[PDB]
Parts: sequence; structure tokens; C-alpha cells
Amino acid sequence: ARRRRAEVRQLQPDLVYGDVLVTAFINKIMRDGKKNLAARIFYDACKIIQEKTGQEPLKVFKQAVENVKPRMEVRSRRVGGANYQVPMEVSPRRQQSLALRWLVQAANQRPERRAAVRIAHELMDAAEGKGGAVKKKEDVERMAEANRAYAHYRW
Amino acid sequence: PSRKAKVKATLGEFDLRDYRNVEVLKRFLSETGKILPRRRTGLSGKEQRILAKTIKRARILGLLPFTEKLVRK
Amino acid sequence: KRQVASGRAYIHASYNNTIVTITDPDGNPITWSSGGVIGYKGSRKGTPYAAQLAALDAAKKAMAYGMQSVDVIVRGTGAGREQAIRALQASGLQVKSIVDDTPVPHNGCRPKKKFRKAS
RNA sequence: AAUGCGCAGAUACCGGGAGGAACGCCGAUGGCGAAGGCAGCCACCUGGUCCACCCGUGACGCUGAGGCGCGAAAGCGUGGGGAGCAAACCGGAUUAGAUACCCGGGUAGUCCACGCCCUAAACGAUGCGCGCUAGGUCUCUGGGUCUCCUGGGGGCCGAAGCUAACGCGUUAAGCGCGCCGCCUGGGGAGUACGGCCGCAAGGCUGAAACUCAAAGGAAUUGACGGGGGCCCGCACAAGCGGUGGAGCAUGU
Ligand SMILES: [Mg+2]
Ligand SMILES: [Mg+2]
Ligand SMILES: [Mg+2]
Ligand SMILES: [Mg+2]
Ligand SMILES: [Mg+2]
Ligand SMILES: [Mg+2]
Ligand SMILES: [Mg+2]
Ligand SMILES: [Mg+2]
Ligand SMILES: [Mg+2]
Ligand SMILES: [Mg+2]
Ligand SMILES: [Mg+2]
Ligand SMILES: [Mg+2]
Ligand SMILES: [Mg+2]
Ligand SMILES: [Mg+2]
Ligand SMILES: [Mg+2]
Ligand SMILES: [Mg+2]
Ligand SMILES: [Mg+2]
Ligand SMILES: [Mg+2]
Ligand SMILES: [Mg+2]
Ligand SMILES: [Mg+2]
Ligand SMILES: [Mg+2]
Ligand SMILES: [Mg+2]
Ligand SMILES: [Mg+2]
Ligand SMILES: [Mg+2]
Ligand SMILES: [Mg+2]
Ligand SMILES: [Mg+2]
Ligand SMILES: [Mg+2]
Ligand SMILES: [Mg+2]
Ligand SMILES: [Mg+2]
Ligand SMILES: [Mg+2]
Ligand SMILES: [Mg+2]
Ligand SMILES: [Mg+2]
Ligand SMILES: [Mg+2]
Ligand SMILES: [Mg+2]
Ligand SMILES: [Mg+2]
Ligand SMILES: [Mg+2]
Ligand SMILES: [Mg+2]
Ligand SMILES: [Mg+2]
Ligand SMILES: [Mg+2]
Repeated sequence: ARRRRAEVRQLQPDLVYGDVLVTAFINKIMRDGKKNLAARIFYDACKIIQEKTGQEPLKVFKQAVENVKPRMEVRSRRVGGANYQVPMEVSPRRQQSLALRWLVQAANQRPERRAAVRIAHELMDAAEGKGGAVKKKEDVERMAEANRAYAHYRW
Repeated sequence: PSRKAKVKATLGEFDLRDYRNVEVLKRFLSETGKILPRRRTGLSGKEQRILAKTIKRARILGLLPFTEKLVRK
Repeated sequence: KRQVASGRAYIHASYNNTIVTITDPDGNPITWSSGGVIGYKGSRKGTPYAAQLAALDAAKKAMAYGMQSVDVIVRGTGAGREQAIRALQASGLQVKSIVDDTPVPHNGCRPKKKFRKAS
């Protein structure tokens, strides 16, 4: 983006929850253009979020995304010295992306064999406060407020 | 731009050589003891030269400060 | 356990560290603090965050001599100067008045080379 | 960062004392001086200068080889002083190396008196004096009828004009006259020799053999800068997927 501030694209809502976040998730879950079996996963995951919990899946998926969104992160900075890890705020746009990406990645670390299950358990575990996704978020924010000394480079 | 209240104005019939007229002299220092510039005294090239010598004398008598302390920050 | 209530805060600002001394109304220190006292080491003691803690630490330490009211006397050119004040204010301690008292010669001692370049 | 200082209690803060050096603001776009150079305040002793009056003298003028005196800093001698700062030096870092830049120390010195030294980018790189040749404008300092006139000084822009150009232009680098100093291609070389001066360091004065075909001024177009400003590109950043590891294909 050297010229224009570059706008975000508007993913068409889900076919089953009529939601935008759920397309976003489904898109991050998808690889090699196989969108059919990315949705075939997220939904299989959704059946599992109920037959393991009295809660409705959308409310849980949304609930867990919020628990993974990072209020602070560092991004490095070259100064009149070297690399300084400046603690930055995190835009609501970037928290979206970071959360979702982290959720899939965390999910695919898991030892469960079916994909839907891994997504399911990560989606659940993250709602209930725990799980690898959240750990690389409570972690991220821990590097901020540790480099707090360099907050005075707020950009 | 670069102009508020001028000091030659706020007063009237004074002697610039009177090094005892503290009540008049002191109008010419900042909040700190610092002697104000011409752009604020409003004195002419000369008047200022004579007042600075006057203020200096009045500092040695202990009537005017040499330096004071800023009070906001 | 002296009990004082009213006292003075001397912020000593510098491009290298920040040191906050709290004293009684005569000027004798009740307590002090600085970037090094809050366990920082090198360049980070000049950092204004440090200065915030350094003031907050020095506060609390004195807020247990029953201080409440402080006259602030800033005395340095450096970074973390105003932030040391910010910290002092936000510590409940009533700041009764802030004064800059940075000492300056009427041109007197030949400065270190580092600090003169063109005199 | 580390030498370093700190539990023999530093740093920070308050009170008292000692000392040495410099004089913030005013203060600069300013003033004074022949130049070097001159800045807290008071007094004394001294130098130059500018205005008005149009009073006195009556060409008593200008320049000036040599002479004499002055002459930043550093340096030297004798004595004193010594806060801060600091060649040399002693350490710590940095680096390929680091006899450096950065950091902690630190002697001479920087200070004062007296006596030397006599140099400089001692620069406006512009000898002094006098006359003449549009103006505008800002400023310092006098005087008169004080919206304005009239001196002396400091800047800027500009008439004519000058200049290789840059630029100069009533504070000439214009137009003239007087007098002094100096130049005559680069190197060798401010060197050698001699002389004069100096306590010394050194200073003045100042060549030749030899060697080169340039050395050099200003300006033009570019290119370049680890110079500025402005701006692009999957250039970086944000992101997805890779190569680099394996086996094989293929080119080298
Ligand atoms: Mg030790
Ligand atoms: Mg002990
Ligand atoms: Mg001390
Ligand atoms: Mg003391
Ligand atoms: Mg002593
Ligand atoms: Mg002059
Ligand atoms: Mg000069
Ligand atoms: Mg006189
Ligand atoms: Mg007559
Ligand atoms: Mg006659
Ligand atoms: Mg003469
Ligand atoms: Mg001399
Ligand atoms: Mg000397
Ligand atoms: Mg000596
Ligand atoms: Mg001696
Ligand atoms: Mg001695
Ligand atoms: Mg040193
Ligand atoms: Mg030193
Ligand atoms: Mg002498
Ligand atoms: Mg001479
Ligand atoms: Mg002439
Ligand atoms: Mg007048
Ligand atoms: Mg004039
Ligand atoms: Mg002058
Ligand atoms: Mg012309
Ligand atoms: Mg000519
Ligand atoms: Mg021309
Ligand atoms: Mg001109
Ligand atoms: Mg000559
Ligand atoms: Mg020849
Ligand atoms: Mg020659
Ligand atoms: Mg020589
Ligand atoms: Mg000789
Ligand atoms: Mg001899
Ligand atoms: Mg040239
Ligand atoms: Mg260029
Ligand atoms: Mg990239
Ligand atoms: Mg391979
Ligand atoms: Mg071949």
C-alpha cells in the first residue's frame, strides 16, 4: 500500500448462520482452494459443538474468537540503534485476523484425528478459557507490558 | 504574531536611572529574575541599555532577584 | 513512623536516569527512589516508564509515613521528567505545587567537551 | 556497555564553610578599537571618536623604505595558584586491527604577576589618503523648523559602470590622483646556505640542481552523496505458498 489505504473485501455471509465471521473462519480453514470441504469441516464441527455442549454453535464460535483477540502485541522497530520491540495497540481489524488464524493453527496442532474434531475442541476449549490458541495470545500480550519501557515509540 | 502586553505602556513617568524604584524596576523581569528582552519591555535600543545597567545595580543592593523559580511545569 | 503529612518531592531528571527524593518540609529526605532502585540496569533507567515507577515507588514508600501533600520541585532537563510528575499526581498524594528549579550557572565552569561542541 | 564511584554509607535532598575560574538574562539584527581583540557591578586613572557654533591659526598636508611600538592561541623563564577542563599519559569499550572517534581517570596547560616568544584562515583572503558618479530600505548615534530635513556609523537591494565569472556597486571590486607593500608556471620549498633575532621551541630573510606540461580561478551540463525535499514499484512491511534438507528430472 504505497498509494491508497487499501480497503477490506466483503466476504458474503454464511449459508447456514448467515454470518461474515463464519465465512472468514471457513476461509482460513480452507487450503488449496478446496472451499467445499472447508465448510464441510466447520459444519461437521458445529454438530459436535452441540452433541458435547448444550450451547448453540454460533454463540460459542463468537464467544471463543473474543477470548483469542489480542489487545496488545509487539512489532519490532529499527531505530538509531537496532531492534526495539515496541508495544503497540491492535486494531479491531487485525484482532479479527489474528484470532481466526490462531484458532485454525492451534486446532491443527491438536492430536485428534478428524479435522472437525480438532476445530471443535479448539473452538470449545477456547471458549472455556483454555487451549493453545489462547496461550499464543496471553503470551503475545505478555511481551507487551514487558517491553513497556519502549511504549514511547507509539507510531 | 509575537506580541501581547508591552511594558513601556503599562507605566508612565519613570526614571530609568533610579536603581531603587523596585516597585517599577521589577515589572521588567520575567517570572524568573531574567531581564525581559526589548520585544516585551518595549524600550528603545537605548532605554534598554540604561535599564539593564540600572536593574543590575539594583540586584547588588538586594532589591531585585538575580534568578527565580518557574512555578508550573 | 515519623508522621509528616506535608512534604516535598524532588524529581531529579537526566538523560540517563530519574531519581525521586521525598523529604520533610525542612528538606530532609523521608525516602527516595530511582530507575536503578526499581531493578532496571542500563539505558532503561532513563526511560520514562521507569520514571513512572520510580515516582510511584517513592510515593508509596512515603505514603506509609502518612504523607498526603507534596510540593513538587522538578530539577532536570531529561526524559521521564514530566512522566515522573504524572506518576506523582496519580498517586493520590495531593500535589500542592510544581516548581522547576533546574540549576544553571551564570556562565561559570568550563563544561565537559561532550556538552559544548560550539561552546 | 564496561572501567569508575558507593555499607569507611555514595547518588538524590536540606544547612554551613573553603576556594578557583567564568560572568546567565539584558544581548544582536547592536556597540568600541589601528589590528590582535574587548561583555557581572562600582570607583579612580587614561585613549580614540561624533555632533553643533562657524571663534582661533593659515597649507601647518598625504603616504611612508628603515626604525620604534602593539600583536589570538599555543609555547618558554621565575614565582604563585589550581575549582572546572584537559595534549601527553593510565584505563574501559569499539573494531579485521584502533596508537582514533565513545566512556572513566589524568599531568603540563588553561588562571595571576613579571620577563620572553612575534605566529595565524593575524580574513572583508579586498594598503592608506582625497575627490567624483541614481536611488530605495533597515539599524546604531548626534543636531535643527523633528509629518520631514541634516551629519557620523553598521547591513541589505539596486542606476551607471566594472568583472573571467562569481559578484562588486557613496562602507566600489566604478571614474581618477598620490605614496608604500607585493606577484611573474607546478613541484623541489618556506627547504638548504648565509645573516639577524630567541632561553628554547623556533622566527625573519630566502635560493639552486633536478623535474613536470601542466598547476590554477570561476562557471556549465551530468553523474554521485552514508545532502535535503517530494514521489512511485510485491520494494519492505501485512499475509498466503515455496527454494535451501530428501529421491529423482534437467541445465551448469
Ligand atoms: Mg567495587
Ligand atoms: Mg554495614
Ligand atoms: Mg555531589
Ligand atoms: Mg551543599
Ligand atoms: Mg583548594
Ligand atoms: Mg569596525
Ligand atoms: Mg575577529
Ligand atoms: Mg575622552
Ligand atoms: Mg572663522
Ligand atoms: Mg588672517
Ligand atoms: Mg602614517
Ligand atoms: Mg603574543
Ligand atoms: Mg597564552
Ligand atoms: Mg608558564
Ligand atoms: Mg609554573
Ligand atoms: Mg605547584
Ligand atoms: Mg577523556
Ligand atoms: Mg575529567
Ligand atoms: Mg605575559
Ligand atoms: Mg611581525
Ligand atoms: Mg574613494
Ligand atoms: Mg529625537
Ligand atoms: Mg550610511
Ligand atoms: Mg563593526
Ligand atoms: Mg548593469
Ligand atoms: Mg580589475
Ligand atoms: Mg554580470
Ligand atoms: Mg549589491
Ligand atoms: Mg609574500
Ligand atoms: Mg621550474
Ligand atoms: Mg615553488
Ligand atoms: Mg615556518
Ligand atoms: Mg639558517
Ligand atoms: Mg646566537
Ligand atoms: Mg571548482
Ligand atoms: Mg541529487
Ligand atoms: Mg515479506
Ligand atoms: Mg533439494
Ligand atoms: Mg558446455
